[PDB]
Amino acid sequence: GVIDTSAVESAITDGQGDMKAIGGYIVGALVILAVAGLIYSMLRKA
Amino acid sequence: GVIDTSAVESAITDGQGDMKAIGGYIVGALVILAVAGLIYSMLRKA
Amino acid sequence: GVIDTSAVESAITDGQGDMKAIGGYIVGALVILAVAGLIYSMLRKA
Amino acid sequence: GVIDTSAVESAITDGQGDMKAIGGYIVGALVILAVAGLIYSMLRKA
Amino acid sequence: GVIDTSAVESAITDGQGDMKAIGGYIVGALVILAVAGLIYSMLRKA
Amino acid sequence: GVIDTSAVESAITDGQGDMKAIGGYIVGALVILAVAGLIYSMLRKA
Amino acid sequence: GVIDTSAVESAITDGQGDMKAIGGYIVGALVILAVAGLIYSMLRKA
Amino acid sequence: GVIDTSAVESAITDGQGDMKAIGGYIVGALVILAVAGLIYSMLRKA
Amino acid sequence: GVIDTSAVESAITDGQGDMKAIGGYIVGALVILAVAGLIYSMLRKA
Amino acid sequence: GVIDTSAVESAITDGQGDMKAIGGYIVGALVILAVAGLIYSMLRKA
Amino acid sequence: GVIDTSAVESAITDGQGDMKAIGGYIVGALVILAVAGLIYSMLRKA
Amino acid sequence: GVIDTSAVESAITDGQGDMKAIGGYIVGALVILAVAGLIYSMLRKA
Amino acid sequence: GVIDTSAVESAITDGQGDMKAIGGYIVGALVILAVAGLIYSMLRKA
Amino acid sequence: GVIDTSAVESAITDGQGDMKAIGGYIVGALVILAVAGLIYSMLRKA
Amino acid sequence: GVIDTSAVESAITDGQGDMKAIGGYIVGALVILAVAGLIYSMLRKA
Amino acid sequence: GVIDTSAVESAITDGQGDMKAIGGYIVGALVILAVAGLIYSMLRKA
Amino acid sequence: GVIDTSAVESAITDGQGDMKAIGGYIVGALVILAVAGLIYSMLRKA
Amino acid sequence: GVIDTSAVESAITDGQGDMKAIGGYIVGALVILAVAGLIYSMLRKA
Amino acid sequence: GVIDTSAVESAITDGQGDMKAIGGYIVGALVILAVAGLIYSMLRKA
Amino acid sequence: GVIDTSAVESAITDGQGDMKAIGGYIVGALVILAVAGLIYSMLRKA
Amino acid sequence: GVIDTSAVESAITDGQGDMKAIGGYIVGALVILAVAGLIYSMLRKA
Amino acid sequence: GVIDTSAVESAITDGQGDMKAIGGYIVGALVILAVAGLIYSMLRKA
Amino acid sequence: GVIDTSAVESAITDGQGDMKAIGGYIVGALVILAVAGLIYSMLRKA
Amino acid sequence: GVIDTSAVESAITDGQGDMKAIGGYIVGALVILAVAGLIYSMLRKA
Amino acid sequence: GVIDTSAVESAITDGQGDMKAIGGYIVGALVILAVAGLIYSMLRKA
Amino acid sequence: GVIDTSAVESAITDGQGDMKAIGGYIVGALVILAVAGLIYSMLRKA
Amino acid sequence: GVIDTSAVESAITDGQGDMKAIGGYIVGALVILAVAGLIYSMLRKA
Amino acid sequence: GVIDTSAVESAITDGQGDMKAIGGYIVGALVILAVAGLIYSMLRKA
Amino acid sequence: GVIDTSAVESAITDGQGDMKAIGGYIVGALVILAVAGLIYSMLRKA
Amino acid sequence: GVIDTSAVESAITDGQGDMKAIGGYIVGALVILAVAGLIYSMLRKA
Amino acid sequence: GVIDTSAVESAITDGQGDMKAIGGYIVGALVILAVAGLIYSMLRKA
Amino acid sequence: GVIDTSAVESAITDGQGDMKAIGGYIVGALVILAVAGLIYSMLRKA
Amino acid sequence: GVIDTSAVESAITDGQGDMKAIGGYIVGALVILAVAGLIYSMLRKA
Amino acid sequence: GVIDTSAVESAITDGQGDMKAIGGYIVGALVILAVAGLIYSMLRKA
Amino acid sequence: GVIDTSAVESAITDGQGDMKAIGGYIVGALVILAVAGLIYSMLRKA
Repeated sequence: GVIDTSAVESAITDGQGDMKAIGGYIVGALVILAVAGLIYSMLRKA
Repeated sequence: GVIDTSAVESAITDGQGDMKAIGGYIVGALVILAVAGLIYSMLRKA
Repeated sequence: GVIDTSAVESAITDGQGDMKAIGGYIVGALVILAVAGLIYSMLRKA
Repeated sequence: GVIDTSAVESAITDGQGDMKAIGGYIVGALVILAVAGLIYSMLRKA
Repeated sequence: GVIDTSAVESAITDGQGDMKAIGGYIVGALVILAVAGLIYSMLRKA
Repeated sequence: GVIDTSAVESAITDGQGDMKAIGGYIVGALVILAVAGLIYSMLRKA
Repeated sequence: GVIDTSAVESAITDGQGDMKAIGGYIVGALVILAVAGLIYSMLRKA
Repeated sequence: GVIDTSAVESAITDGQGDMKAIGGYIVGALVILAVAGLIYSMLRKA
Repeated sequence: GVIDTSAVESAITDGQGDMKAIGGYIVGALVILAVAGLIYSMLRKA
Repeated sequence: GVIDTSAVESAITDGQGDMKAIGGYIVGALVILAVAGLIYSMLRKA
Repeated sequence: GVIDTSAVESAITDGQGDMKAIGGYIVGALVILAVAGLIYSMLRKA
Repeated sequence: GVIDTSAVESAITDGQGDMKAIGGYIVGALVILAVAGLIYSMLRKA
Repeated sequence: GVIDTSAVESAITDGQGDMKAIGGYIVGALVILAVAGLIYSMLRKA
Repeated sequence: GVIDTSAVESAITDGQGDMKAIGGYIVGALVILAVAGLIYSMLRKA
Repeated sequence: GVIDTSAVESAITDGQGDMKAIGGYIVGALVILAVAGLIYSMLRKA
Repeated sequence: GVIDTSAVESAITDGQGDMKAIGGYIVGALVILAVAGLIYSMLRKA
Repeated sequence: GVIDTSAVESAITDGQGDMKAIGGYIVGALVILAVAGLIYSMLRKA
Repeated sequence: GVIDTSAVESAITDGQGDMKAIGGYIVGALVILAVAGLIYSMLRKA
Repeated sequence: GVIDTSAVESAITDGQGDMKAIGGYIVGALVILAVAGLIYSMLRKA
Repeated sequence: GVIDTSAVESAITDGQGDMKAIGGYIVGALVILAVAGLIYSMLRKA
Repeated sequence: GVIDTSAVESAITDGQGDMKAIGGYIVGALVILAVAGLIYSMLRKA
Repeated sequence: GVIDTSAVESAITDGQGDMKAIGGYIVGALVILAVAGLIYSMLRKA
Repeated sequence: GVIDTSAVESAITDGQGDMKAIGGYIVGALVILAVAGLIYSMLRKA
Repeated sequence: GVIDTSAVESAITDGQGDMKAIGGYIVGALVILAVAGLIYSMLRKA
Repeated sequence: GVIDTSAVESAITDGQGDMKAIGGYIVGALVILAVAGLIYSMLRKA
Repeated sequence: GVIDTSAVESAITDGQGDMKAIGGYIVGALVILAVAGLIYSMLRKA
Repeated sequence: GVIDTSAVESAITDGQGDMKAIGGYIVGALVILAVAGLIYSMLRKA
Repeated sequence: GVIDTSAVESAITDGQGDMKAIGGYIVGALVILAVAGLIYSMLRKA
Repeated sequence: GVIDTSAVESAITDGQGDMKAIGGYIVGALVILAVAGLIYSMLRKA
Repeated sequence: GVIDTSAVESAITDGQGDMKAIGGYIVGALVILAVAGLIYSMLRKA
Repeated sequence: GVIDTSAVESAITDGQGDMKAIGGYIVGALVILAVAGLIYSMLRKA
Repeated sequence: GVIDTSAVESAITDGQGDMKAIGGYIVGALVILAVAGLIYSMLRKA
Repeated sequence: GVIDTSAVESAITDGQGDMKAIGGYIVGALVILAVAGLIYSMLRKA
Repeated sequence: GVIDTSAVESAITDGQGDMKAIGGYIVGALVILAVAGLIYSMLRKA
Repeated sequence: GVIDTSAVESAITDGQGDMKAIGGYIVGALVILAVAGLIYSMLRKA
């Protein structure tokens, strides 16, 4: 019921927190990747 | 009987309340996820 | 006997009343659930 | 949840670390390539 | 992660090694070519 | 990688070998040409 | 009869109390589960 | 009843404890996986 | 419960161990591939 | 788990073996190609 | 794996065979060309 | 592969055939040219 | 039964409403993505 | 018995009515979903 | 006794009649359900 | 349902926002690339 | 979402920075090349 | 990104170094050529 | 039993009917998609 | 007892009959589905 | 008493007979079911 | 079932409609692209 | 569906707009290039 | 889209700017060359 | 019990029979698909 | 009592026998299935 | 079971039929494409 | 299945139609290009 | 498909239009060039 | 009564003992399963 | 109870044994698959 | 359990057998492809 | 399994057959192309 | 597969046909060019 | 293909037409030149 469903809101809140964080750090890797492929393209090219 | 069945309406009401709330916050996480995968796609891509 | 069995009809009547009512409100929750899972699917997806 | 999502940050961190490193060394090869093609161009030319 | 990404550095290292080597030997050919065209130019000329 | 890149050295080696050889024989023709034009010049002249 | 049926109200009261409590703590586990599956999804994904 | 329902809280507590722990270690594997696929992507790529 | 959840930690531990190992050896292949494509590029090129 | 993950190491090992081998023989073709284009260049030229 | 990778060696072998052959016959044409341009040069000249 | 590379030999063969032929007929023109310039030189001269 | 099944129609109606809406906004992102990749292609190209 | 079993037919009838109706409206959502994923695919693609 | 047991046959007969009838109409609903889930699957899918 | 689907609109909105932004900055790089290749072409050329 | 997409702007910014820089230094080589071919032209010429 | 792009500057630097050097030595040959044609002109002339 | 199972045949029949129909119309979209990607390929290409 | 148990055999017989029949017609739908997804795959693909 | 209890053995015997028989034929249906679900799985799948 | 499957036809119809439309407008861009690359080729060329 | 597919038309429209614009400005550069090479040709020539 | 495509116009603008500038300065060299060959012609001549 | 469990063996036997058969024919389609994609690749390619 | 409970052991024994047998043959089907899906995967793939 | 599995063979048969057919017609397009790119190459070239 | 696969033939037919048409008109441009480069060659030449 | 492929004809038409036009104006320059070299030849000569 | 209820505690104690034990060993299997699916995922993947 | 729960340990033990074994052999297939896709990639590539 | 899990080993064995075989024959095609693209490259080239 | 995997060998066999055939005929075109460019070179030249 | 690969032979056949034809007509132009340059040489000369 | 290759013949035809025409008019100039140099020779001479 109602109140208990307030706590649902809470844990779901943390959960959303984490998700956006980790999803964040993966993005870190992707950036390093993406960018390393930009350098690889620089060699290919020139 | 009838009246008692009015209270059934009531608790079922709270219950529906919670459900839509929590289902809500999970959606919070999913959004952070979804979106972090959009960034991951941004690296993959570029 | 007969008449008494008319009242049986009556209480069974209320009883059917309640049942369909509560069964109703549970459906309320289920809808909120169902629907929150539709949003969760929206994140999973996109 | 929250804290666990701090560690997500951490491994994603190493991951980004590696990525930028390897992406680095590939760039090493590309440079040697690129440059060897510059010499090949020097012969073609002259 | 981190360490594994140290080995990435290593193989990428050899890879750069080879590249600059082969790119080297191709240059050998190019030189012989280039130079044989210098002789051809010597006949054309004189 | 490294070793494989030793063989690169090898084939590039033969390749340089050929190049300087053929470039050689073309020079043979050029010499005969060059020289036949020297005779043509001898007639023009005298 | 009536009064005795007041105590029925009472024990049923505690009973409802417990139920909502335990049902609570199970939810604790489920959250840890749910959430650990969210991390597992994070690896699968990225 | 009430008290007994306090212990429900307790075991459900441990249970939540474990869940988040194991869910944890699975995440360990997933990370190693995820990350090994990042290296595989590094080869594919370069 | 708690303790049992310590063992969860343990097997999940081995599991993470393996994962990072195999993910490793696949990387071995990828490197040989990647690198063989670097040689193929060397021929294409020169 | 652990041991099984030792065998992962093993097959991944063979796999890396093959890869570097085949990638090798393709290089054979590329060399013949590359080199035949060097002769074609010799005609174009002279 | 290993053995299968022996056959890779084999087909790559034929492939290298062909390549050097065809690259050969093209060279035939180039020679006829090259040489016909040497005659054209003989007319231009004299 | 091998056999297919026998046909490469064949078409390259015709190709060389043509080349030497046409290169031939151009030489025809060049001769008429060359020679007409020899007559022009005869007038200039005398 | 029948009437209750009219309300099913109703909530399913809203549900369809939302779905098409959100599915909409995701499309917004996709467009921005798609289009940003069109610009990336413009650089690659020119 | 028989007649009463005629009414069984009747309520089961409404019930089938509802079912096909609601099942209907859910389909509404699914269509909006399905279709929104078709647009998402349109962005991914182009 | 015997005859009375003939009537047992009779009412049991009607009873079987009803049963198969109602069981019938429930099947009606189930079909509408089943089938609505087939459409839901059609959206999920496409 | 409906309202919740208004928020879907909202997050999808931000999401589209980001996408077009990042897709933007990648374009920044591409421009610098594109343009650096225009200079490289200027040297090649002259 | 929005903010995260501000950081996208940032890394894409550095990325553009690098690109224009490296693209720069390649231009350095090209200039030395270009110019060395201008000297080669000076000899050819005179 | 930025720093990595500092190293781009560096290798591009060496590269420019080499280029201007080799382009240099070719000029050496060209000078010897040019000049030998000046002597050839001296004979033609006188 | 038997007969009732004849009707099973019937509804399953319609069901198969629908399925092949809808599956049909989805194919309609896919064709328009597929084909629009063929045009996109036509631009990419030319 | 025995004989009555012969009739058990009989109704169970019809029952098996129906089951295999209906299970049949559902298969009809599944085939139409399956197959429509094969066409959808044909568009996706081409 | 004893003998009468021999007949108990007898009827219980038939009874066991029937039971295993009917239980048999139900199994017939279950098999047809089970198996029809295997086909349904075949469509789902493919 | 049947009729419902007529509507499947309908929405799938719109869906095909859209698809061919959007796929259309993307083609618009591609044409502008394609064509702008034709102009770029005109400069490269002349 | 249909309408949504009208907006597809719209964004694809802008997209085509941009494309033809940028493709335009690149053409600007190409013209300046092309033309600067015409001047370079003027020096070479005269 | 549209606006973003205004910036495309802008960078393409600078790009055209540079191009015409550099193409300019190369022309400077060409003029000095051209002209130095005019002096060389003056000596040859007189 | 035992014997009845012999028949279990039997039906399970047929069942395995079918499965491998159908799984077979699906493979038929897949082959035609697979192969048609090989032709599509042949066009893409050449 | 005791002895009778020895026979319990016996029938339970057969029962276990059957179970493991049938469970066996189902596994037969599953294998054929599993494996047919492996072939389907082979087509999908290649 | 067995027979039913004969029909599996049958539908899978048609399915394979279609697949190879459609896969066919796509090949038609690819050929027209492929070939139109051969003409485009003819213009590029000459 | 079969028939549906006849329509596959049909759309694939149109598709091939278009392809060869457009591929056609691109060829139109290429011809105008090709030919304009023939005129450019006429000026270069004379 | 067909009609859409009529528009392909149309844009390809304009495209051919432009091409022949621009290719035209370049020819304008070439003529002025060609001709200015004819005057330069007039001075050289006389 | 009381004491007897102490023994209830005792057997319930053993019972809890067993339960946690067996539940344990099942977990053993699940781990082997889980983990074997992790390897299967390793092949799928790589 | 306790002891019986020792045997639970035992069968669960075998069960874990099997699981890890079979999960093993499936891995065998996956390896052959994985690896055959590595060869397919070798052809695609070269 | 154990033994049954020996047979798991067996079928998984065949399965691995097939996989490596088919994966084999696909490689056959890929080789023919790969190689036909090598010839196509031979024409492109020469 | 094994045998089925013999047929895999078979279809893969045909597939390899086709591939080498078509790859063949494309080579036909390439030869005609290649060779027509040899004639174009003959005109350019002479 | 095999037969389909006979048609590959066929279209590749036409394709080779065209190629040699067009390559032909281009040669027509080249001849007119070549020859017009022979006349230009006649004026230059005399 | 074939027919399309008839049109290749056609445009190549016009192209040859033009070429011989323009090559013609250039010859006009050359004649005027040639001849004006004949007059210049007349003055030199006398």
